[PDB]
Amino acid sequence: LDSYNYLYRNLKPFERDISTEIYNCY
Amino acid sequence: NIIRGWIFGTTLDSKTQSLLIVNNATNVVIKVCEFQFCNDPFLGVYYHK
Amino acid sequence: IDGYFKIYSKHTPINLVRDLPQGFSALEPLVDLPIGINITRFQTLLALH
Repeated sequence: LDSYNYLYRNLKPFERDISTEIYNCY
Repeated sequence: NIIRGWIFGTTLDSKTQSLLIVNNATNVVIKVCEFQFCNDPFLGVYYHK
Repeated sequence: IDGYFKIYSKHTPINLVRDLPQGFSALEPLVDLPIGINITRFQTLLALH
């Protein structure tokens, strides 16, 4: 059922990261 | 009935997810969205005769 | 705390004109919102005449 459409990249548990800025740009 | 609402966020911009808690008339709306806030955000009540 | 946004409150009629009256009361738990973001800055929404 699942086989581009799926992506993946410390954080506090149960947190979101919806920022796509460059961490020079990467 | 003046102080109505709150805003939360780490950078307070449209690049970081932000919180808006509006205690408006008859309701409370809590939203977590990528918001582009005003430089001086607020609400305004206007009387009618 | 850990992606849970906790809101506590209590309402009290008071007389004192400018400052907290001498006395003691505790705030109720109300709601504990599941907001999974970080907060370091905040703002107060106000009503304007």
